[PDB]
Amino acid sequence: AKSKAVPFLSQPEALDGSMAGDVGFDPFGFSSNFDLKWLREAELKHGRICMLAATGCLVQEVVHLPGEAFSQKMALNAWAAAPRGGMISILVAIGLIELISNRFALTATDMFANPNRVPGDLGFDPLSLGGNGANRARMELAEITHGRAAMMGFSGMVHQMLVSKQAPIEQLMHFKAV
Amino acid sequence: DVAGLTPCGESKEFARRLDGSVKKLQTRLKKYEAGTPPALALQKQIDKTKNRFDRYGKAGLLCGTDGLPHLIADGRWSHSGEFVIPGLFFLYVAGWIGWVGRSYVLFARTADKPTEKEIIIDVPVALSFVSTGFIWPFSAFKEFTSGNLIVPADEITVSPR
Amino acid sequence: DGCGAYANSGSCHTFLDEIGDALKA
Amino acid sequence: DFSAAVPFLKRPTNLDGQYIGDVGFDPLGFSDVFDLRVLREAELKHGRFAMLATLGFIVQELYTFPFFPKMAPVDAHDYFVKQGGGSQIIFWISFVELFGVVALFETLQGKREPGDFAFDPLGLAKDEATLERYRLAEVKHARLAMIAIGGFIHQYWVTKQTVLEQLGNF
Amino acid sequence: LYKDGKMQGKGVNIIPVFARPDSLDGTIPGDQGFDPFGFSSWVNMKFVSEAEIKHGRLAMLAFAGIMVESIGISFPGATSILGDSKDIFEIHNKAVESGAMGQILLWVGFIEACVGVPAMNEMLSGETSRMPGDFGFDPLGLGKGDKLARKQLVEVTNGRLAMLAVSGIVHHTIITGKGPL
Amino acid sequence: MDSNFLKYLSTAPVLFTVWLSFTASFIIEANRFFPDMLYFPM
Ligand code: CLA
Ligand code: CLA
Ligand code: CLA
Ligand SMILES: CC1=C(C#C\C(C)=C/C=C/C(C)=C/C=C/C=C(C)/C=C/C=C(\C)C#CC2=C(C)C[C@@H](O)CC2(C)C)C(C)(C)C[C@H](O)C1
Ligand SMILES: CC1=C(C#C/C(C)=C/C=C/C(C)=C/C=C/C=C(C)/C=C/C=C(C)/C=C/C2=C(C)CCCC2(C)C)C(C)(C)C[C@H](O)C1
Ligand SMILES: CC1=C(C#C/C(C)=C/C=C/C(C)=C/C=C/C=C(C)/C=C/C=C(C)/C=C/C2=C(C)CCCC2(C)C)C(C)(C)C[C@H](O)C1
Repeated sequence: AKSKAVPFLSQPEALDGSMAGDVGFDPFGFSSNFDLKWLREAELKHGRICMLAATGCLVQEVVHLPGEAFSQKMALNAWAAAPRGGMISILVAIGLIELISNRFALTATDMFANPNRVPGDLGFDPLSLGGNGANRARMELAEITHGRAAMMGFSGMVHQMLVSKQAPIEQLMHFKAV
Repeated sequence: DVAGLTPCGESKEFARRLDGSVKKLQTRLKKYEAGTPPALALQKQIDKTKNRFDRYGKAGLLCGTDGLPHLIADGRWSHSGEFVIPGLFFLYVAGWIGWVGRSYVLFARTADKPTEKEIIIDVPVALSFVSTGFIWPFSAFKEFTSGNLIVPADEITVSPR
Repeated sequence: DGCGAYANSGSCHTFLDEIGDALKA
Repeated sequence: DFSAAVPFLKRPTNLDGQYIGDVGFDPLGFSDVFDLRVLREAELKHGRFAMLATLGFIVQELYTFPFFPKMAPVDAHDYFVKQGGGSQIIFWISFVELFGVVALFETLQGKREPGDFAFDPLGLAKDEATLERYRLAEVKHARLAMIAIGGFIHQYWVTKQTVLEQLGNF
Repeated sequence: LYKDGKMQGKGVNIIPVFARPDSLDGTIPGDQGFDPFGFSSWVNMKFVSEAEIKHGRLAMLAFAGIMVESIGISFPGATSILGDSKDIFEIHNKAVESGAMGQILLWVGFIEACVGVPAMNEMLSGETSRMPGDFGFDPLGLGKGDKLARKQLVEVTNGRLAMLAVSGIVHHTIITGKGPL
Repeated sequence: MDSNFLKYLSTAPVLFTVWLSFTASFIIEANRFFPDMLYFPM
């Protein structure tokens, strides 16, 4: 009857170990006030964006496109130095991807209107790597763990870049205490 | 330039306004010792005044003979950021507010006691609604074209003519 | 930058070197 | 009938001995108006802070980390206000205290004991009787350290000497 | 031998000031009734058993390497690049700068990622019934029927003794400035 | 948290005051960090 992650708190209702990464961790009662499907879809989206974002924050320092506008090792400098029409194109393309991938059901009243729509299941499997039944739960656990780790890592990387004015790897190689 | 106005970065009366404001703050600065918190506050005000006048002078704003920026709102694209783009920002936010309020009213009509929903807000449902408002023009237009926004005239109460 | 993880003498002061110098003071 | 500790005072009616360390001591009648679960949670939190504080005065003046300058702990509060470590400690205590708010709400619903944070990673209380005995020991040390930390801080304020040097002379 | 009730199993406690917990099953080799902090009640026993075995075998190889490198025995040509001294810490840093320990790290990490992670995962998930520390490695053929113990028990005891020995030797080298022997 | 206290917190005057203070704090902090925005910069 007690939460496994937080043993001095009672087990949150609507958390019953069914979803991947469920360790009964909801001390603030978000799942008692909001639906778990929207929360899982949001968690997967924040985590996937942070997976791409942490991988970018490490890789863009080491590898660049040719040109002066793509030569910033620090990612917050690359936000400003990159061509503006390209980044606006990125914004518009992300908007179109969000529009079509959710099949015109984008909001808190119409996404999951179809009963077949599963949280975080946009239908995305380009190489069909999910063709294995007993692999599925371990795959979803690995995806959500990578997403949570990526959220914490990218949050830290951005704010440490703000503190140090250094790209992450070269901050680790040229470290200066505050 | 437009309507006989001159750009603010070359208007001498804009410079006179800036000089008068800086002098008015500096004569207050003269009565305080350097390093005192009133002196630092007054110098920060001087810096903010200088930065504001510089930014207004480098923005393509037009100044009249009074020496103050004059906005152009006839639709020309060289001054679209003075009324048209703030107008689009307002219209987006206002349509958001109207759409989410209408959605909450229509939800509250379905409740057991609608008036209790009006005075005691269902906060999770209201937060869901205020999340829905980012796509309000397309949602409102689809609501309109499906016959779900406008109600016919024979279903609205009217007074005797 | 052509230096190592730890025990660098020059223009390369890593996080491990910062930990070590913090411990040895 | 009467209090076990103070024989000429009547036993407070809400002090029936359900909480370990009860000797019927409440002459001001705080338990007659206020919830005893909240009071016991406050007692244990204040006491655990004071126990850590007294141990910190002993060790933190016996030893000091090499990456920090040496100073007295009372002056260390004022130094770490400006250095930024005190902001970090306040932030992390506040972060844990949010889940402390949740734990207090669980206590008020009767689903949690007023001091139980389920924190026993070394398994030191095996059976029940050990847990009551360690509860009495914890409550007594909490009250004792609550007195002792105020002793440490006020005596440093008057003598400008730490505890261990004050022991050596006068 | 396996000596259940004398050297291992239920009822054996080498340090009787801490009573043997009820959580210990006695099946695991090296079970001599020492868990004062009660970790066996909540940890996964296969994982911590394999971790004890890996720490022990690493410490055995570490003790043998530390002693053979601190006495002075070296491979041919190995003194030149790695320094003609006997200090293990400077030997680590010299072999790092040479690249020798980078190669050791690469190959040990390749082995650990390629078969060590799948062995641990399949042992824990319950897909092979593989025992902790069992990597099926007996080229010379020394345990077939004596495998129950007098091979397992001596392995874990020597592992633990090597762990303590390497820890002691390292910190003694730090405080004294001179390698062992 | 008590459901009756949450229901009181969900009343129209409390939520009105909190939402308008939250909006005012957005306008105040935006004008603190980006002051004197007479125009949209283009
Ligand atoms: C959160 C994701 C994210 C964001 C916002 C950025 C942003 C930026 N990157 Mg970057 N990048 C990322 C991830 C990201 N990166 C990752 C994961 C890699 C490794 C492959 C790179 C590798 C990279 C290089 C090599 C360079 C940049 C550069 C840049 C800057 C210019 C844009 C450009 O040329 O992109 C280039 C983008 C790529 C080469 C790969 C982007 C692929 C992303 C992750 C999209 C894939 C998912 C997509 C949405 C499909 C999913 C749809 C489905 C969910 C329905 C800009 C600041 C340039 C720069 O300024 O240098 C510092 C540059 O030279 N990026
Ligand atoms: C759900 C919100 C809502 C919506 C969509 C409308 C829609 C409309 N109103 Mg109305 N109105 C509302 C609330 C609303 N009203 C309230 C609360 C009042 C009392 C102050 C009025 C008083 C009012 C008058 C006096 C007039 C209108 C008029 C109009 C029409 C033109 C738009 C306008 O003038 O807006 C302007 C609206 C206002 C100045 C008042 C709005 C007050 C707040 C900002 C809106 C309420 C937000 C609400 C708290 C959201 C909660 C949702 C949340 C729980 C999820 C249009 C039919 C006009 C009309 O007839 O035009 C044809 C008109 O003359 N309204
Ligand atoms: C005290 C030493 C010792 C003992 C008794 C065992 C015992 C065992 N190991 Mg094991 N192991 C050890 C050390 C030891 N191990 C170390 C250090 C490693 C890391 C390389 C391994 C890696 C390992 C694997 C990967 C596997 C085993 C397996 C086994 C089991 C069957 C094989 C067998 O009987 O080998 C025992 C036979 C010997 C130890 C032969 C004696 C050779 C001597 C000791 C060489 C000494 C060299 C040198 C003189 C050292 C001193 C130098 C120094 C003074 C400077 C058995 C339980 C297998 C198993 O089924 O696990 C349960 C298996 O898969 N072991
Ligand atoms: C779905 C699948 C698709 C796939 C796909 C995609 C491309 C898969 C890629 C997933 C990738 C992007 C995983 C990214 C992980 C990054 C996370 C774990 C970590 C950050 C590390 C943290 C801890 C940190 C940091 C730290 C910070 C804080 C402080 C610093 O001082 C130090 C440090 C830097 C260490 C494909 C296209 C193949 C098709 C297929 O049919 C279906
Ligand atoms: C839970 C969980 C997981 C996990 C996890 C993880 C990794 C969780 C969290 C990890 C960490 C490291 C959290 C906190 C990081 C640091 C902070 C907030 C520092 C702030 C510092 C500041 C503001 C400093 C300010 C400053 C100060 C004071 C003074 C100087 C100036 C300045 C520097 C600006 C997984 C992934 C394993 C999965 C599992 O299934 C579930
Ligand atoms: C402001 C400031 C700070 C500070 C500070 C602090 C923390 C100051 C002081 C704190 C406290 C807690 C003071 C009092 C402690 C305990 C007392 C008086 C107990 C008396 C017990 C008695 C009489 C028992 C009597 C009894 C007996 C004998 C037995 C029977 C029962 C009873 C009758 C009850 C810093 C340094 C932290 C920060 C900053 O830089 C400046």
